Amino acid sequence: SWPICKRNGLPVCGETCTLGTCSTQGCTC
Repeated sequence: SWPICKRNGLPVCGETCTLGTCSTQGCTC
């Protein structure tokens, strides 16, 4: 959910991607 990041559609990643991709491996903006 760019900018916000979400794995299964929930606030679990706790991060904000600014390049169209979460900093982690498994989450989806």
